[PDB]
Amino acid sequence: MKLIWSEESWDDYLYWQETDKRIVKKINELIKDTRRTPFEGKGKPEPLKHNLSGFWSRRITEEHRLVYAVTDDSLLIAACRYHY
Amino acid sequence: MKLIWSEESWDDYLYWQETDKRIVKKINELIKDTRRTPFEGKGKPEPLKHNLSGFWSRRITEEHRLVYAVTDDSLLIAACRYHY
Amino acid sequence: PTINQLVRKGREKVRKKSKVPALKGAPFRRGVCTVVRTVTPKKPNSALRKVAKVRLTSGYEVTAYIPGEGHNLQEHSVVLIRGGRVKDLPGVRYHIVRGVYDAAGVKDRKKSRSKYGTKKPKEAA
Amino acid sequence: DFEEKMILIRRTARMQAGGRRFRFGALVVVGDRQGRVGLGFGKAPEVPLAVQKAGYYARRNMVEVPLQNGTIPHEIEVEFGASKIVLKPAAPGTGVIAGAVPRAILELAGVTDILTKELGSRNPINIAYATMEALRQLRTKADVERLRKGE
Amino acid sequence: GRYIGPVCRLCRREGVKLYLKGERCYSPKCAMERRPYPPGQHGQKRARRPSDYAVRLREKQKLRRIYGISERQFRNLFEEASKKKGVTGSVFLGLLESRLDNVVYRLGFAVSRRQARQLVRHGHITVNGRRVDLPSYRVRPGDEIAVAEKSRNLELIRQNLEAMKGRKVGPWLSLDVEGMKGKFLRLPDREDLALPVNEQLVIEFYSR
RNA sequence: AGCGCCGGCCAACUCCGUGCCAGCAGCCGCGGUAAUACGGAGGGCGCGAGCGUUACCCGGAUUCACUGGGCGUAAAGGGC
RNA sequence: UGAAACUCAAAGGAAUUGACGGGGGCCCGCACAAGCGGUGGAGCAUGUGGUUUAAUUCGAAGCAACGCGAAGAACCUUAC
RNA sequence: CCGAGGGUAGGGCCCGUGACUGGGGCGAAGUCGUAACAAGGUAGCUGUACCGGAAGGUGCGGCUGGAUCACCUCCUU
RNA sequence: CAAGGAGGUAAAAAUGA
Ligand code: SF4
Ligand SMILES: [Mg+2]
Ligand SMILES: [Mg+2]
Ligand SMILES: [Mg+2]
Ligand SMILES: [Mg+2]
Ligand SMILES: [Mg+2]
Ligand SMILES: [Mg+2]
Ligand SMILES: [Mg+2]
Ligand SMILES: [Mg+2]
Ligand SMILES: [Mg+2]
Ligand SMILES: [Mg+2]
Ligand SMILES: [Mg+2]
Ligand SMILES: [Mg+2]
Ligand SMILES: [Mg+2]
Ligand SMILES: [Mg+2]
Ligand SMILES: [Mg+2]
Ligand SMILES: [Mg+2]
Ligand SMILES: [Mg+2]
Ligand SMILES: [Mg+2]
Ligand SMILES: [Mg+2]
Ligand SMILES: [Mg+2]
Ligand SMILES: [Mg+2]
Ligand SMILES: [Mg+2]
Ligand SMILES: [Mg+2]
Ligand SMILES: [Mg+2]
Ligand SMILES: [Mg+2]
Ligand SMILES: [Mg+2]
Ligand SMILES: [Mg+2]
Ligand SMILES: [Mg+2]
Repeated sequence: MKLIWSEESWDDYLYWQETDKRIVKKINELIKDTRRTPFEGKGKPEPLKHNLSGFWSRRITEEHRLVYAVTDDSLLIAACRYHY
Repeated sequence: MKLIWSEESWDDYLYWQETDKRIVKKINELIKDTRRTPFEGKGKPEPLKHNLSGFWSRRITEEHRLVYAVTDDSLLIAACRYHY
Repeated sequence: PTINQLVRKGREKVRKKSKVPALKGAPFRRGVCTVVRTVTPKKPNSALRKVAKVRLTSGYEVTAYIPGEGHNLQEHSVVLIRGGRVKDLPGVRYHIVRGVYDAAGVKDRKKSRSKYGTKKPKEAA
Repeated sequence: DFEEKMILIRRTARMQAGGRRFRFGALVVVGDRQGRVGLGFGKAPEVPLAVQKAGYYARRNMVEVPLQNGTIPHEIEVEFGASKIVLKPAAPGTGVIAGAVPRAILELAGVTDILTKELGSRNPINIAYATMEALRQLRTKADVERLRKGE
Repeated sequence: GRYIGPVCRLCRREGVKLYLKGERCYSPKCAMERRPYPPGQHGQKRARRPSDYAVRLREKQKLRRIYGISERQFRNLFEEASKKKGVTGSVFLGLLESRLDNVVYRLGFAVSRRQARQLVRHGHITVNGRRVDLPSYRVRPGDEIAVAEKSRNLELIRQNLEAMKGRKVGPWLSLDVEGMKGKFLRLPDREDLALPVNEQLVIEFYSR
């Protein structure tokens, strides 16, 4: 499975490094579990509705969310900061 | 465009993250120059042959380089460390 | 009701039903594992709980929880089924006792190690 | 002079636009361990005020307890709403066999040994009122013939 | 066996002196004059009000550790006293006081009940002429508890007897300091001994 | 000399590590940066040649009510 | 007539305090209606979003963020 | 003669299993609509019948577990 | 002077992150 970073995603991933590193380790933990079972596992994976429709979200913290999308061979990340 | 990591790609990008500080952000400004000027710029931009069918490389330390290929609005990363 | 009505029909007694049919009225029962995996919990909880499908002696093939941190269980592991439900996982009505046939005890535990089957460590004491 | 024991202190809630606006209620029981027990229910916005208000109400609301050597003269059972209480006299040397609320009421009244049982609803407020009206209904052999005299 | 280990911690936890060592107890080094607070890291934190269960547990544990007895022999004496004619608590203390090691402590052959238990176990104590090396022997009225004729010339036994020379024993006991003997006259009533335990709370403790 | 426990029921509290992970769990539930509830340690409580767990019976359960329950609206008056 | 497996830690009754109603009774405010002058269209100023950039420092986000922190960014300020 | 048992044929009850199929419950903030709770914007619920992707809609009768809380149409100053 | 029983009802407007 390929990893695709958006620029909104990549700037926030590099914002999490330099500031709060336990969050980049949680993000790495969620991506590692998403890599085996994409709709099952850690961080409460639920399907999104009304605007993210077609995306999934894993909660990194109690505020921040990991919004992703998945195909047969790829894993694009929409965000890794804020509450949508 | 966007960042695309392979499977060895990010895991060993995660190896440098768990191992050393200057490596990963030096890696990241190479990513930053590579998104603006895809074929020229910092740390040894070169297309190579016979191994690589249309793929490019860049320097971190002369032991480890940065192999990548660029398409329409995409940035695939093939490797994060040393040659072969 | 009236007294005549209790002479006629009488009273019904409670009819208790077992929460553990696979043990078949036994405290423990030996079984061989067949699928060892991680499942995820129910309503307000999140983890990767380790369970194992065990086909055991009474012809039943049930799922049981692996308690503790880390285990040595695979598809051909002999285990003893203890008994006891897991609230957050569906269908898991049993537990695996550690420190038995192929289910070794948890390593590096020192507080409550009669449970989880760990021996007594002796660091000059 | 009077030993006062608190038993139930709860936090209630009152809704208005903005959130909950709380108030605490305190049920206390007072006694002298020599035949006199009283119980009060005071509610104030905070507990020290609540227990002070409850103690003030508890010494107003008091009762006769006709103790006989260690216990009640006869067994009594009174229903207060859905809450019901059993009192049974016991021989000397058994102890106060009661729950949380009739234990605090009966030992502050002076009872040495008694047999009780809480039936129906076991809400501490109405069980306490039930024990108090049960302690109020206890009669001795003196009162029995003084009423059956006819005069 | 019985409780072996630190003993000041037991009295410090119950908050009352239980006199479980002997001369160190009436000493100023008693540690309940020094530190009258429960043991542990949280000893000088402020006492949260105990429950009704804590009250009954504390007084039962207190009475049990005064006599230094295990909890099945304690509870077996308890239902021995309950399935028994008379007042359950007063009977209970009468059966507890009828233990041989307790009669040896009370007669002043020992400084402590634990020393008394050792002296009985080691056969230095004789009951009615014969040896009884069992600290749970229920002594019945009229029995003469003495010291063995092999153990009469013992440095510890005599020093405690010369320390008991002049002090009075209880009304249910007799003592002949010169003869190294004593008699269990009667069962102690509850006015005779005034230990700091409310007998009623331990009755209603075991009444679950 | 060991075993269980130290959020409440239920006697017994602090620090560190972890961080909706690893895990606990009988119920309510705890864990997404100070967690007395996870893991360890110190300290404490309960028992002690034992201490816990599982399976089953009775109890609490006046939740089959003879002692000792109910049926307008909570389950319950039969359509007459 | 009339179950069971399985599942849930509740499902419920009356009553209280609120909130809400395309429920009602009474009553206010440039709230509507009556009336004047505007914005949205043009050019320019200033702030914001977006995009670009080595860097376009950061914050404010319906009313109640958007010439708002700036009641003074040529190097100073200034954190990029 | 009876007779253990064996063989043949026909029934009754119970159990395991079966391509497929029907509803149930759980993991569930997937998709579609707005049925009910406020006269929930057509008062609601019900028995029955028909129809409709779906809640549901409608016919007949019933119930209050709803409504005379304003002008105005039929009878009183 | 004072009330009760009767009867004609809002519209077209859905959703929740
Ligand atoms: S009285 Fe004796 S046992 Fe109690 S604390 Fe003092 S020395 Fe220790
Ligand atoms: Mg959780
Ligand atoms: Mg009744
Ligand atoms: Mg406690
Ligand atoms: Mg534990
Ligand atoms: Mg911490
Ligand atoms: Mg616990
Ligand atoms: Mg033994
Ligand atoms: Mg069990
Ligand atoms: Mg019964
Ligand atoms: Mg009956
Ligand atoms: Mg009932
Ligand atoms: Mg109903
Ligand atoms: Mg009903
Ligand atoms: Mg009828
Ligand atoms: Mg019929
Ligand atoms: Mg049928
Ligand atoms: Mg106008
Ligand atoms: Mg304009
Ligand atoms: Mg300015
Ligand atoms: Mg035959
Ligand atoms: Mg509707
Ligand atoms: Mg209509
Ligand atoms: Mg409607
Ligand atoms: Mg119909
Ligand atoms: Mg139609
Ligand atoms: Mg109709
Ligand atoms: Mg009808
Ligand atoms: Mg519409």
